Amino acid sequence: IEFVLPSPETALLHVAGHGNVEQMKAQVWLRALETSVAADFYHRLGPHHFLLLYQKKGQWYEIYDKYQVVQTLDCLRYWKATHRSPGQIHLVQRHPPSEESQAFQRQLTALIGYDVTDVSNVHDDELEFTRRGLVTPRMAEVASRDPKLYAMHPWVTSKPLPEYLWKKIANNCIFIVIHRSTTSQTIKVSPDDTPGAILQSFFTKMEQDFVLRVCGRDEYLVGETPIKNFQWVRHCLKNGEEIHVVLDTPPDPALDEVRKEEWPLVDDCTGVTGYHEQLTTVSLWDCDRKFRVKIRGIDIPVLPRNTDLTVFVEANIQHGQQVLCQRRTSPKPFTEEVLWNVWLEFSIKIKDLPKGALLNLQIYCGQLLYYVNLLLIDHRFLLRRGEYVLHMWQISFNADKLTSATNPDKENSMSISILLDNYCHPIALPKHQPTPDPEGDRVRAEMPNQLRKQLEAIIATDPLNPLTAEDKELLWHFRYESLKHPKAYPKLFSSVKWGQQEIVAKTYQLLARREVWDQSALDVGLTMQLLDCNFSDENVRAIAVQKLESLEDDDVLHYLLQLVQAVKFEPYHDSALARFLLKRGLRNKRIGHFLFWFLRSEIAQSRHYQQRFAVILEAYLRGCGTAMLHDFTQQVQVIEMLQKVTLDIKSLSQLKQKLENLQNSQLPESFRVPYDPGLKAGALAIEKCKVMASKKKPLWLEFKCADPTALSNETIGIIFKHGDDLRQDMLILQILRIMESIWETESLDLCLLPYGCISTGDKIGMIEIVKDATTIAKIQQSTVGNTGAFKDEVLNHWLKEKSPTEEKFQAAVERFVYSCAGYCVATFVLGIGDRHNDNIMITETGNLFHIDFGHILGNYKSFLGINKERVPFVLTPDFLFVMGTSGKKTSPHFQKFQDICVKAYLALRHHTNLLIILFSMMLMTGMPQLTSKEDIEYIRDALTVGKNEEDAKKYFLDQIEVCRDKGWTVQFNWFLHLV
Amino acid sequence: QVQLVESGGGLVQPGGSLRLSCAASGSIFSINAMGWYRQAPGKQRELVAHITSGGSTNYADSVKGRFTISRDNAKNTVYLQMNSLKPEDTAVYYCNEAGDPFLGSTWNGPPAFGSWGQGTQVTVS
Repeated sequence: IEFVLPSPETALLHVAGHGNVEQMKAQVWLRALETSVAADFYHRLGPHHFLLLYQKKGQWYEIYDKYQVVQTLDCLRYWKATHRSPGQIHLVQRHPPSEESQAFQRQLTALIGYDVTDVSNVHDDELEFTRRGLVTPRMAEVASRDPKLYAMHPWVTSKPLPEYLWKKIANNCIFIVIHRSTTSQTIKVSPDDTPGAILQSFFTKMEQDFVLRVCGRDEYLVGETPIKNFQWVRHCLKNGEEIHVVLDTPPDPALDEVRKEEWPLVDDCTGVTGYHEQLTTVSLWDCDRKFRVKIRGIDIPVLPRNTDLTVFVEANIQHGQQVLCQRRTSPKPFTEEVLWNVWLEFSIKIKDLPKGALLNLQIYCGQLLYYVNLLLIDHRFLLRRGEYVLHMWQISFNADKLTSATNPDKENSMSISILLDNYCHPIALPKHQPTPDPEGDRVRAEMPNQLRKQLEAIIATDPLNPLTAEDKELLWHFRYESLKHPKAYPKLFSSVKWGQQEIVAKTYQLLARREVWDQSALDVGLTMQLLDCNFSDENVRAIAVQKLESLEDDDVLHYLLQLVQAVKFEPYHDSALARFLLKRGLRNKRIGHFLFWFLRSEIAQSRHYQQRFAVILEAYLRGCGTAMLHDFTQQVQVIEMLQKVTLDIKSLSQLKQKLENLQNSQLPESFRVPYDPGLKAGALAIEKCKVMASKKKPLWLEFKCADPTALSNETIGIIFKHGDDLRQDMLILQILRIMESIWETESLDLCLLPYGCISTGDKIGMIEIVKDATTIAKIQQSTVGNTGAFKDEVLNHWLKEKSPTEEKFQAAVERFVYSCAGYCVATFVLGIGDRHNDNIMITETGNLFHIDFGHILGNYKSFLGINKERVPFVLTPDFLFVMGTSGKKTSPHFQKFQDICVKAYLALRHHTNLLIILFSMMLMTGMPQLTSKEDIEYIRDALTVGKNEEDAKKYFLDQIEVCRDKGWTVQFNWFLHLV
Repeated sequence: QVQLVESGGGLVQPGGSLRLSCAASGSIFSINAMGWYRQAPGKQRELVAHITSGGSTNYADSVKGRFTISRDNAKNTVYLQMNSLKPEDTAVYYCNEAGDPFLGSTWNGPPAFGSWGQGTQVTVS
């Protein structure tokens, strides 16, 4: 193999096989030193190590591996494919990064809030290798990037227009107002016309390099799509407002420039692992010995006083929340340092260990106190060996219990010392599957009719339905028949015995011939099921991601937070879901913005997955252009300074002085709103800001709009609060939006509107202010409710006062009925229906809201209200009096409310499966505490799984009746508890 | 293998009506949403009518108010009822397993199925 030394010297080496030939660094070093006195001189001045580069596709690649030459099989395969026997490898000096690179890295660190280059809490190079490996998708997305559409990021959907919106088009025409300087002209256009056609019509109705931008917002109506397919156009149609656009010059694509990538490409880590024949290094499948681990001891500087006098260690081998084997140590007195030095031998073979298996070490007292996880197979298909001293996590099913990260608090957490068996040669797990040539003896005989019926019934069941041993055996024995039905994939793969190598090989053969799945229609619930905690195998995840790859940008935006949370379920840092999220955030600007904020919140608040999300955020930030970087920097600056001011105020006219200090110093002239990238906030209306009379003391801030083209002088309401976790609020609001879309596809407009919520840091966040909205508790306290006495006419009189005319009042009543029904159904399904008046808001137009979901979500998870009087949802006598005449018999408005809520309940029951998987993900990810069964099953009990539509309708009517039974009792109890 | 056979098409005058039927050979028909696709001459195939396993119906904008889709899980057959036919409705109509109604990717373009049947020809003239 030809080598180029750094003096363009060409030294001809030879192919030295693949057995421990990574000493080629030393071999070439010695060859250069002997063949050149200059190399001998530079040996005293050169860096510690050098690099290997070659030409894959014109771009420089790097051999980033110091273990074996079998990893370098990719460059050899490329060289043979190109038919170039003498291969060229260049050595490059390990140049330190330049000052500009260091400054860019510091800027990225400031944006992320976590130091990705720190290696003080890692025992391997998985995160660094993930950083090196995320370059190729980033460069692929940057290369295949259309500059104009990326700069302008049109927001379009391909769904048909809703019936209530399709009817709203008066005469199959849409009025658009185009503003040019001070001139305003209204043009009538058909809903099936592209914006280019509208622009051409406007120009003919008197240069051509112009576009339509929404007045007062950073949204462009461009691209080749009908005007009715724009999300802002649909938003304006739904609200009945006029569509105002301005003729603006297109934004410069040069502002989205991305600086050149500084690292060479890293290839893949699958080179080290080959087929079973190639690896029989030592093949993992050759070792038939049982797995064994030594628990050396337990160390803790300060003993907790929670529980003592007895302690032991439990070692579990699990693959996707299924414990393959379980071993325990002899209990010992609970003191500062406990010593065992005992080998725990499991009944599972070493060859049968599946990739993604987790060694779960837990400390029990006498109940579970500390836990820590260790991935048995590392990212490079190698079994873990040697000493490991892991700092454990302290508990205060959960996604936090699956993390392979170590506790960063080295000086205060409990530490466990373990030992794993060592070997002379590294043990490498062979490749997943060479080829499905034998077909694994696919079944030929047709299933008996009764067995076919049993299999169909098993497939038709809900995701939460447990599978018996007979059910699993039937699913596996007829796997090739179950492939024809994509709905059976989660159940088919739940019946796989992952603790046997041969069964895993059969499963890999089975999924190597997936065609019915490939052409199958994209089902969101099924794919999210395949990404849950119950699937730790990489190939099932890849299948789910490749199905997700056919989504559109709006569809991804609907489920972006859920996928970000599901990244936690990935056993390894460099997963297909991470690549998919990075690619879709680099493709679209809105997706990138929301992904940045969602990921930064998790970095700030979740220590278990800080490093992985930090690496993903680094990849995205390097991918995006400099305009996005500047906007992110401005947003982070304003967020940090508002956080500091919130801290100072919470420590205690002072707010006015501090806001004046901010406005004249370091406050950016304009910043993008984190929960609405299309809106830019400018100066701060200090004379309107205040501090609300709440226990958390949030900041009521109002910013002026930074766009001069805005049609209104209305400010931008922003609430900054500290001491509450807004992540649960974001999850609840996202699920509300998903249910709103589900109702939309069934011609149901429940008037349920979620507000803007973004968590910006540790227990801080930003809340959108809904204008002209007040709280039901305040409405009561205006007349009666300060002392606890309650009246029914207060809400009706308040709505009557805010309505100038009778038609406005009737519209307000209709909106109140629809919003109340929608929120009742949504909160009953989600289990957050038992709230107090202080967390329910209402506008002057009648719309109803539920706020502060984090306050009630944790309380309901901890208590479930089984020890109190729980109501399914807030159907308060004031609501009934607003709806009907409160005659306790019926009313046309009450009948309409009952009908629409039953319709919404049946609509949600139509997508029970997706709702169930969303609820499960929400519980296991968004809950700081530990959940289990009987809590996940709440949704399948509330969604009335396995019952008729009439039975479900009767059940929901019974829930309404029991709400009507307890009129003021629950509200009075809440008042007494709070007071 | 899932097999679908479409029937009911033919020549009809403008303003007329037609009723298509299609029988599916998939025995899990009960839990699968189905939809009707049409391929205009020199045009890509597009979903026009969507029905869920429960029975909720969603239609494309062009065919809204004139097309009605129904299913019978007992006979594993899906019916599409056309009213007030217009010349642009002339296309080859197909039925298959549709997708998610609220997903925009389903309404986007060809759903990349590999089990398309023969279809039926509808001509309005």
